[PDB]
Amino acid sequence: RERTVRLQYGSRVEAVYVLGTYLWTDVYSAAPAGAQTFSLKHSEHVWVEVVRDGEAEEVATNGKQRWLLSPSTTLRVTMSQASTEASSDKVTVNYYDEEGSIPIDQAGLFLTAIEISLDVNADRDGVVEKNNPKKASWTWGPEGQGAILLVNCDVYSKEDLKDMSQMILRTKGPDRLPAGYEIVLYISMSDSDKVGVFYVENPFFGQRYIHILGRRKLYHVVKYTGGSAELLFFVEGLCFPDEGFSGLVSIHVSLLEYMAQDIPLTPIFTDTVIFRIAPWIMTPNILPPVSVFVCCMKDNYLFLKEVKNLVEKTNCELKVCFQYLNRGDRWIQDEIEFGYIEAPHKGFPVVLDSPRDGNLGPDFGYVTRVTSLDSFGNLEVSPPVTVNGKTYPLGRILIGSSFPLSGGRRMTKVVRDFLKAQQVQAPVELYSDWLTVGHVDEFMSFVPIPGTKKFLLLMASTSACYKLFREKQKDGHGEAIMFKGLGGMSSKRITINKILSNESLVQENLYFQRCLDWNRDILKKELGLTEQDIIDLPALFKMDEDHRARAFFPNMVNMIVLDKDLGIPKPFGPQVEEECCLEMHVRGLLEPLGLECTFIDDISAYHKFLGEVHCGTNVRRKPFTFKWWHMVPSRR
Amino acid sequence: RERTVRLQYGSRVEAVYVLGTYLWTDVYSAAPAGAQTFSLKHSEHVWVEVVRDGEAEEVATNGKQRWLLSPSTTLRVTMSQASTEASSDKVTVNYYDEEGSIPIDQAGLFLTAIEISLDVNADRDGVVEKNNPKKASWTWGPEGQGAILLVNCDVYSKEDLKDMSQMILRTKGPDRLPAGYEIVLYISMSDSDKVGVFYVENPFFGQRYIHILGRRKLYHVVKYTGGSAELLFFVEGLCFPDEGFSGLVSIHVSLLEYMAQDIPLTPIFTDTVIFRIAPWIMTPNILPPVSVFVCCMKDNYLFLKEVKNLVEKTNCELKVCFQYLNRGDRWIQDEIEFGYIEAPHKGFPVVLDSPRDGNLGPDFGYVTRVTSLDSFGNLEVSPPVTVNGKTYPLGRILIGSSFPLSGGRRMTKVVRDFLKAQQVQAPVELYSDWLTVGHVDEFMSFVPIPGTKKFLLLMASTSACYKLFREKQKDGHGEAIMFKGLGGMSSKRITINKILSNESLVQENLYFQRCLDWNRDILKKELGLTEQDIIDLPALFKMDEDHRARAFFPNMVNMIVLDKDLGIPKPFGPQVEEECCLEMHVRGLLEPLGLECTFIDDISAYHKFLGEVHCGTNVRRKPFTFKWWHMVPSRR
Ligand SMILES: [Ca+2]
Ligand SMILES: [Ca+2]
Ligand SMILES: [Ca+2]
Ligand SMILES: [Ca+2]
Repeated sequence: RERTVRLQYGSRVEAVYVLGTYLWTDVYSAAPAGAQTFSLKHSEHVWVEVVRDGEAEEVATNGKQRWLLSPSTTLRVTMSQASTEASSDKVTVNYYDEEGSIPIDQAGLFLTAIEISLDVNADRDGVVEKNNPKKASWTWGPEGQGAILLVNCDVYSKEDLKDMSQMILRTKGPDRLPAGYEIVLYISMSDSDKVGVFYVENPFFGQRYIHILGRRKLYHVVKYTGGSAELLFFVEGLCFPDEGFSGLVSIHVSLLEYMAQDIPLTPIFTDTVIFRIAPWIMTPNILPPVSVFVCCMKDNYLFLKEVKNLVEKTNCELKVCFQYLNRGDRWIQDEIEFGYIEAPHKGFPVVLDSPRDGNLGPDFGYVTRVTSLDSFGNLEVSPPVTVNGKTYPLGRILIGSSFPLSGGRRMTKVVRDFLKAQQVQAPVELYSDWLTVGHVDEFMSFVPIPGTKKFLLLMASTSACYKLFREKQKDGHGEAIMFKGLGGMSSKRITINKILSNESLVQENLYFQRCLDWNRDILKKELGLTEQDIIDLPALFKMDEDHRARAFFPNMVNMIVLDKDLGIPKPFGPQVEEECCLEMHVRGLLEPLGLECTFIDDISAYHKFLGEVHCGTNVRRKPFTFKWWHMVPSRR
Repeated sequence: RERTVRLQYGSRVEAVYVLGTYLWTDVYSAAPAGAQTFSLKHSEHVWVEVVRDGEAEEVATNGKQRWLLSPSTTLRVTMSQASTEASSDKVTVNYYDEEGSIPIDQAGLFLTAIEISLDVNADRDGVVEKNNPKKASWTWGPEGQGAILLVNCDVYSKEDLKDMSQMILRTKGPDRLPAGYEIVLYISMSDSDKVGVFYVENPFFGQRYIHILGRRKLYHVVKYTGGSAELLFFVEGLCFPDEGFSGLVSIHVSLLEYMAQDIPLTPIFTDTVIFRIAPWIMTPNILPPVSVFVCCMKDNYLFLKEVKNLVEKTNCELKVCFQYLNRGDRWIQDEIEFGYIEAPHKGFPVVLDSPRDGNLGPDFGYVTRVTSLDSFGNLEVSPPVTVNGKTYPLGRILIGSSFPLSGGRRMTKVVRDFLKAQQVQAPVELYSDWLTVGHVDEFMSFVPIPGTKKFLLLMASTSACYKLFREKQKDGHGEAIMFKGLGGMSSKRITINKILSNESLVQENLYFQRCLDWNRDILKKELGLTEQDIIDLPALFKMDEDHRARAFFPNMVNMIVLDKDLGIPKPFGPQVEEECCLEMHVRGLLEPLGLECTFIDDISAYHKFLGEVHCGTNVRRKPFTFKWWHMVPSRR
């Protein structure tokens, strides 16, 4: 970077030189009128070139060489090392008229060289490298660079800042800046609600870290210490990317020169680092489970025993939560979503919370904020996929919606915008609005195929249920009763025959199968799936006044997936030879693939099933091995 | 694109098939309970494959082949041509039990194949190609594709739509859609203020074009005509890219299926085209001049004669405007900016207008909308440059501002955001706030170097002026008077001596030279310029109470550039040997390069110069040869 510094007519100019730049110096303006030629001397650590009309020649420390004074003949001044107290760094120019060889005047330039660099870990190894050339930009991908910031999801201490990103101002120079200079760190007003920066202002009084840049604070004067010095700063993001915010923020340091009272200080030198705030990322069912969170009323005993029995088959831990006055029966599933953030140095799980009425341990970050489509039961994410050559290494988020011209329900714009702005999960809208409750988790899920890197999409299917019931009826099982053991269902005496003879229910369910198939098609298209990747599980629905579906028997597709082990809601289907024909059919689909099924009874405690489930579960999983910053998202 | 269509248990399914998709067909659900195997027949133009566990085999129109009924054995159905009235396109499946070879039941699929494609010119040759595979995306660069929309900068006629982009819905099929289908064109609520679409609703009553999509209209049912048909639509952009709007809009067509009253129609098929609205682009001084616009009071005769004499040296035309009650003296320069838009089919010049108090021919588009930094005298644009390997083929926009921590003036956020959002001119902020008026055009300009592809940056320089005056004084010209012929200046008797002896003015101008040099450095950095690319023109300023500069004599850098011919404000400098020493110095810098200087007197009519200019000029230029859509802007 070339910088303009002029000799001043009949006077000495003193200037700070910042390493990494060089000066072009006009010597012609300072020349007395009538002067013909000039000569120059310079000190040991200043390099001087005479540049005439583009041709540059190096000049010795003390020569007698003379050049013609011309506007197009200038100096180029370079220094390779910072000044110390033993430096006298200078360039002196003498001027001659046509008569004598004795100088008629002279103009000097006295320099103080310092190194100033604002450093960040832009190469993403967790360590702050010296002056990364790319630190002022942010690029995606394996070869991409630029520094990463975590949102802080919780006078300050040193230990409390462990989760933040380091930024170090490295300097080198003599004992003091020359008179009239100061060093200032600053951010834009716009970024002031995106970021915060801490540092110890008075280190001789302690380690106390104070907040010097952020809301209401746009600049901070930093104190210069001579010799080689580093000032350590810690930087936090205040918010995730969103509709109006790309995720990118900038921090600047400038050397400012005092001009005079009432006049602004001049930015002699400025160094800039850029940060991207790490996006919130969701974990699909194929990722290794860590903890299983469940919520149920205190007395649903079968549910708790059977869930505990399931988790004990695995290496997961169980966390049991009970119901709250301000939260729904399903709140652990509907009001909470487990996701994570990651920076090169650190990452942690981060929970999104949307309490029904408003307001899990210290290891978590917590992000807290309308129709039923706003619930997190309506939010899923696929395993990693490749679609038409385009890879989605973190998978794609799935959100239930209604047809564009339908005038039906849709997730709120704020949440939709938030998910889109994370960019790395490239969300897809499905059609959930044919369901009374309206959640994609009522009709679909994903399971890994054990012993491989592959996965299956599981889809609810009414056609599968009707085919099975018609077979069993043909086999002479038409009188087989459902809901055995639910006393509140008994007076209904629902059998396979009674179900198959109900004409309006048949038509309702043909319609719901169209709804499911429309989703099947979008899923195959947007996830790059074929029919080989999909298994259909029998389901059945009843229609409400709005022509929307609610489960006739518990939806088995919404299941706890812990690797090979699947907790599947107990369907209470018709009993053939003292086994539920629905459980037996599902085992026959899944077990040959190495998946182990355990049916979990969440409804017996209520004596009947009206289409609503009173328990919920959510699984916290390990993050992807693939680093998000290695992705190359499409330009938005 | 694969689409799910199921045979229905004991009944015929009728469906529309859209060319470019194919169907996967479950035959197993429709099978009676107890059925073992199936066989199939199909018509001539339907292709059928039996796909079992992934293995697909083609099946003849009438064979006797049987396959085992399995959930994993399905059909794949394909058609290569649209149905006509002579078509009977069908697939019939028969079912057998274990006993007989006579079918126990059958389920059919009756198809009507149509072609539906929403076509745009996505390959950017001005003609609408059939179904461009990339029409649903928009990519920059030489190899980039996707369609371009012009902002409309002005019942409808056919001729009035000449400036819009064409979009054609191409269909092929039999005389009518089967019962319960309709075709609908639609846009999102969000895009509804970005776009508008016209078309003739009732062609049998005339050619009258009506507005069917846009503000308040999100969808339009289009009438289906049989045979090969095209419906022609015209599309206009309503606004330029801006802070919240990328410039991209989408238009959809869907085939919708009627389900039943009270239930939404199902989107059977959807085709999407994307448009980018063309950005507003500025023209730098190197582009060929077309018209020169000037404004002055009616009686400034010297100004008009000399400007006319200048333009007559060129092939440009002169347009003379006079002053208005609602506009400043300089309004043609300050309140108006000439730029252009371009699409493959058409482009036109587009003027930005910001009248001082609020509110050029039919060939122009007109875009109409605070401190002096908001004026267009504060807006410039560089010739094409390459900086550190990064090319800016349309140059870069330059905007004057104040230092970040200064608390000084800045152009309004709205205008700044607008310029940034055009993206193709990648704007740069300079420092203009040291000037009372605060316009970059007071201190800098660009000129081509005749006979080459190169250009120069011209910078005002106070150091150049002082050097020249000190020489002339040394030569014995110290008593040479300025402002000769301005009667209102006479009593001041300003000479070279009086100027050079004024100590505070010397210090003020050293300070202003620092301000100019700070700009020089940013310009060199952001435009990739060296000292070889820059010429310094003498200037001089006086300081006001705010420590800001106003011209002491007319700023020569703000000049009319028509190729080799430069209209330069007459400086009224000191007379040496009956020539202005400022005019002679400037000729000596410029003329050797082939630039022809004509000095234009805009101040004599006022009898004195206080730092304000009462005339203005603006030049309309030919657009760049380089097409904007060929650029590859940095991802924002
Ligand atoms: Ca590093
Ligand atoms: Ca969820
Ligand atoms: Ca074309
Ligand atoms: Ca302008």
